[PDB]
Amino acid sequence: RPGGDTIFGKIIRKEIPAKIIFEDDQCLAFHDISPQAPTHFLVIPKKHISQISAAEDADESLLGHLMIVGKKCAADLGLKKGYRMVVNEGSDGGQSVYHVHLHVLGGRQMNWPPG
Amino acid sequence: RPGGDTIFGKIIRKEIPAKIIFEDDQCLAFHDISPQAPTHFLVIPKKHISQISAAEDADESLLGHLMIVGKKCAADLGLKKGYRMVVNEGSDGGQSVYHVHLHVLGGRQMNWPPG
Ligand SMILES: OC[C@H]1O[C@@H](O)[C@H](O)[C@@H]1O
Ligand SMILES: OC[C@H]1O[C@@H](O)[C@H](O)[C@@H]1O
Repeated sequence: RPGGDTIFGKIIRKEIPAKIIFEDDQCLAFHDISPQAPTHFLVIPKKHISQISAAEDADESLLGHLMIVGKKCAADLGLKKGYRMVVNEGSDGGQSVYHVHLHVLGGRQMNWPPG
Repeated sequence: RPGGDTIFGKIIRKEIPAKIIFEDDQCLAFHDISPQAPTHFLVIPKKHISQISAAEDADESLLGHLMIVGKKCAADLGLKKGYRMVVNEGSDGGQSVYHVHLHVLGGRQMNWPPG
């Protein structure tokens, strides 16, 4: 609209406040309001891609860019002992917002299975 | 060596067998020998990147490519109700092999937290 019609679109357009960590021309990172670890933030693309299953071949760089920004923000937030990155797709994956988002969690030992 | 010096390097060079799903000029996907869901496979880059924290800006496309291949393989393996993609970094993240790898799990309801 630009930014999509989900709550993420409101965050991107600054219609509703968020604890934004970093922002560039392609994405934005902000803290998850329901953290599952001491540090839990999300990196979302400004381009609205509803689900990872709908991403096209041309979205390759953009998707890779979310992971680069994620590792940079994780280092900046002091997650030197490690972290886990997660992308949820659909019902079975637990996707709650239909705008592609990358979860980054750390600050504690992450267990296995990953859910 | 090419392909790295971890077991992944042996798989890439076909020195040890694996249940390979797909392979292109940049990556390879194969089933995880210790599945945590009905469908659990990995997509690994042929270029040896030890950890996601060490990936450079130029590895952006390659990292994005692992996710595109992942969603394509997930659809091909019949994971139409969803899945979860996971990248583990370091001790806290549970990274067991020092070669960047993307986990794709589905075929069951994935829970939250993701570990
Ligand atoms: O799945 C989207 C995520 O965004 C956050 O706003 C929620 O807590 C959820 O974890
Ligand atoms: O972390 C690397 C993964 O590769 C598989 O070989 C192991 O079971 C493990 O889950």
